[PDB]
Amino acid sequence: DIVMTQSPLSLPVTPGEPASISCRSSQNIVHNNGITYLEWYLQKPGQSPQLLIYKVSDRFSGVPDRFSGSGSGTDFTLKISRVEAEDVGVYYCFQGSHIPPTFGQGTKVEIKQVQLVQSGAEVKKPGASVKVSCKASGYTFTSYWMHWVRQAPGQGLEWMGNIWPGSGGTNYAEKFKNRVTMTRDTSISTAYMELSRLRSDDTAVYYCARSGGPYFFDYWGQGTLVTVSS
Amino acid sequence: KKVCQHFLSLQRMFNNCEVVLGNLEITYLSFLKTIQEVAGYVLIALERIPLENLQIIRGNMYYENSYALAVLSLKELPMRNLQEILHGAVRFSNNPALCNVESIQWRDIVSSDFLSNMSMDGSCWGAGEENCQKLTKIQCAAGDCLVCRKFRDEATCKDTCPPLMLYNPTTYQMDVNPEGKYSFGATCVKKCPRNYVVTDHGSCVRACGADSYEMEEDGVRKCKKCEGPCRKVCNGIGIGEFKDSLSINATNIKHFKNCTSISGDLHILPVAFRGDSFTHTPPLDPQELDILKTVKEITGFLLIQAWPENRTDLHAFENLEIIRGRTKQHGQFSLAVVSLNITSLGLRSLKEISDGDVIISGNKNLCYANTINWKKLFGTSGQKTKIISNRGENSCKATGQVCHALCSPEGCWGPEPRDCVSCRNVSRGRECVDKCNLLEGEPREFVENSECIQCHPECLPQAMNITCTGRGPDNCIQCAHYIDGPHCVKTCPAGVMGENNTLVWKYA
Ligand SMILES: *[C@@H]1O[C@H](CO)[C@@H](O[C@@H]2O[C@H](CO)[C@@H](O)[C@H](O)[C@H]2NC(C)=O)[C@H](O)[C@H]1NC(C)=O
Ligand SMILES: *[C@@H]1O[C@H](CO)[C@@H](O[C@@H]2O[C@H](CO)[C@@H](O)[C@H](O)[C@H]2NC(C)=O)[C@H](O)[C@H]1NC(C)=O
Ligand SMILES: *[C@@H]1O[C@H](CO)[C@@H](O)[C@H](O)[C@H]1NC(C)=O
Ligand SMILES: *[C@@H]1O[C@H](CO)[C@@H](O)[C@H](O)[C@H]1NC(C)=O
Repeated sequence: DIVMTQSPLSLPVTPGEPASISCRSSQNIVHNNGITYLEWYLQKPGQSPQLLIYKVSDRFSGVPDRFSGSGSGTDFTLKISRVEAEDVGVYYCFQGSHIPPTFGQGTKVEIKQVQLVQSGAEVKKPGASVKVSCKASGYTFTSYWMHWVRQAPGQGLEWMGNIWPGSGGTNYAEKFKNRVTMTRDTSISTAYMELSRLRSDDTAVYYCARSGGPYFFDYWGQGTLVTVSS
Repeated sequence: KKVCQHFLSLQRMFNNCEVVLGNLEITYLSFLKTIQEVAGYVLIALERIPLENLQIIRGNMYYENSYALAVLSLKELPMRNLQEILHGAVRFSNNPALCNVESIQWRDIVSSDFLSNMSMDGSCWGAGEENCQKLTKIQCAAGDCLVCRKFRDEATCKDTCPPLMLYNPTTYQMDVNPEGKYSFGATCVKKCPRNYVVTDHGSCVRACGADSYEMEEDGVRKCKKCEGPCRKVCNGIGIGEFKDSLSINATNIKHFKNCTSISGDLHILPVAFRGDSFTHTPPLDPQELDILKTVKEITGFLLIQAWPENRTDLHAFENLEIIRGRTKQHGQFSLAVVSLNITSLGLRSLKEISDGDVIISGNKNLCYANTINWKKLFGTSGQKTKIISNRGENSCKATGQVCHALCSPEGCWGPEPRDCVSCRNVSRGRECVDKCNLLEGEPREFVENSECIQCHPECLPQAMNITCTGRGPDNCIQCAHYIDGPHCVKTCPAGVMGENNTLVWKYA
C-alpha cells in the first residue's frame, strides 16, 4: 500500500487556534487523469466518519469554510483557522489515487436524504463467519459503489473492498482477498458482507461507506463493531 | 520489382527494392545496388555507400519543404545515375567529407526547382574517374525511355496510364475500359498486383483506411469512400479492455470516438455523469456524449439510465439502428431506457431490436414511447415491451404532446416529423413532408417506394408534369443543361479517351 504518515499524532488544539495537520504519502499521490485523490474524514468519537476536504484543497457540502487543505506531490496538510468543539475528533488523510485506498495513522484532534443503516454489533468466535448487513435507502441503490471500510481498534481505517449493486462486482482488498465475501439483495436494497474465517485481530467496525462522485465514502453506515476473541 | 517504403530493418528491406514507391530513407553497409527509380524523396544520411542505380527522385514527399535529396554531415557515394530529380529541389547541404562532388554541378540533376536549391558543405560525378555526369539536356529524365516522366507501363513513356474505365459512345454512356490498367507506381497494370487495392485515384495502395473504406465488388479488393462513418468494430462495456468497466465514464470515453459497431453492450449509467472516485474517473461532460453519435449497431444491450437534463431526447443515439441482444440486461431486455428526462424518445433510427425486449420506465416526461408499434422492431416472437410509468397518455393527448398528424399510426419517436417510424404520406429522407415535390417545391424530387428521392441536380424542373420519373440524369424528363445523346449530362465530353485515348468531339 501507500504509507500515509501524518506529521502530528493525537495533536491537542485549544479552541480558536489555527490547527494544522500535515500528512505525507510513501508514493506521489498523483493519478493518470491528473486529479490528486486526497480527502480528510472527520470521525467524531463514537460516530461514523464524514468527509471534510473532498479534495487536497476543496470542501464538502455542509462542511463550513473553517476547514481548509493544501499540499502537492507527497506532502499535504489540512488547515483549520478556527476550531470549535465540533472540530474535535480524528482526521484521516485518505488517498484514492492508488488502486487500494489507504487511510492515515489517525490524528485525533483534542483540546489542550440518504442514510445507510447497518446491522447490530455482534460478538463471534475465531474461525467463524459474520454476515454484516447494510440497508440502503434514499437513493438509487444500483447506482453507487457500496464500499466496506473497516476500523481496527488502536489502528487507522483499513479498506476491505466494495461491491457494485448493479452487477455485483466486488473488489476485495489484498489482505481480505480470500477471506471475505461481499454480496447484496437488490430487490430489497441491502448489501451484506460475509467475512469468513474470523480471527483474533479481525475485530473492527465495518462501516459501509458509499463512494461519491469525485470523492470516496460520500455517505456511511453507523458501524457494526464485531468483537472476536476466544 | 521489389517495392518498399531501424537501419538494419531498412538495410534488409532495401536489400533489393528495385523501385521504391515511398522514399529512399537510407539513414545512419552497401545493402542497396539496384534501386532504379524512387517515387518520392531520398532521405540519405550516410563513407562507402554505392547508391549507383538511383536514377529518379520523384519528390512525392519531402523532409521539410522541396527537400528531394536531403543530406547532412560520403566521398565513396557514387550516385552517378542521380541525374534528374523530378518535381523536387536538391537539399544537398552539409557535405564535409563528400569528395569529387564539389567539382560537379548540383543543378542539372534538378529541373525547374533552382529557387529552392541551396547547397553548402567536363566534371566527373562521383568517386573514381571511371564515372561521369553524362549530360543529356544541356520523355526520358535520368539520362521508349528507360524511365518515364510519369508512367512507364512496360517500355513506353506516358503521362497517364490507360484509365480503368473508358467512355463508350456506342452505349451513349461513360462505361468501363476493357483495356483498363491500374496506375501502380510508374507502371500500368491490367490487374492491380501485389495484393494491393484499387484506390480512388487508381494508384494501388496497401492502406486505404483513412477517410475511406475497403470494399470487394470484384476479384480485387477496392477502396471506396467512407459513407458517413464506415465500419469500425469497437469493444463495448464488459467485453475487451472494458471487461470490468461499469459505464462509459470520462476514461472509456474518446475510446468510443468513431466507434460504429460496439462489440459489447454500452452501460450509460448515472455513475458516468456523476463520475466515480474509486475507478479514478472525473464526471462525464454531457457534450462528450456526442462521441456515441457514431454508434450504428450494438451486438448486446444498450442500457441508458441517465441523460443530461438539458437534452430532451437521446440525441447521442440518433444513428443507433441495431440493438442485437447477444448480451441482455437481466436476460430479457436489450433497450433499457430507464428513468430519464427525455421529452421524446429520440431513437429516430432504431429499427432492429433483434433478441431482447424493451423496458422504458421512469420517463416521467416521455409520451411517444407508448405510441410506437414495437412488433416491427422486434426480431423474434419471444419479445415484449415494458413501457410503463411514462407520462400519462390522457394528459399527453390533452396537452398536445402528440406527434404530427403527418405520420402513420405505426408510431413515432417524437413530435418532430423526423422522429416517426412510418409517415402517412411519402417521406423525404430523414423527414416526411406533406408530399414529394412532384409539381411544387425547390428540391423537385419524386416518389420511390413511398420515399422522396431528389432528382439529379443537372435536370431543370418541369412545371407542367412530374419533374423526373426516376433518379439519375437519364430519367429526368426536363433538362435545360446540355444532354449527351438520349441522356442528360453536365457538359459535352471533349477531353475524353477513346480507342487510343482519342479526344471524342462527340457533338456540339
Ligand atoms: C471508467 O472507465 C475505466 C476504463 O476506461 C474503468 O477503469 C477500469 O477499472 C477496472 C476495475 O474496475 C480495472 O481493472 C481497469 O484496469 C480499469 N481501466 C483503466 C483504463 O483504468 C472504470 O471502472 C470506469 N469507471 C466507472 C465508474 O465505470
Ligand atoms: C426535466 O424535465 C422537466 C419536464 O420536462 C423539465 O422542465 C422544463 O424545463 C424547461 C427549461 O427551463 C422549462 O422551460 C419548462 O417550463 C419545464 N417544464 C416543466 C413544466 O417542468 C426540466 O427542465 C428537466 N430538468 C432539467 C433540470 O433541465
Ligand atoms: C473517426 O473520426 C475521428 C475524429 O477525430 C478521426 O480522428 C478518425 O480518424 C476517424 N476514423 C475513421 C474515419 O476510421
Ligand atoms: C397525401 O397527402 C394528401 C394531402 O394531405 C392526402 O390527401 C393523401 O391522403 C395523402 N396520401 C396518403 C395518406 O396515402
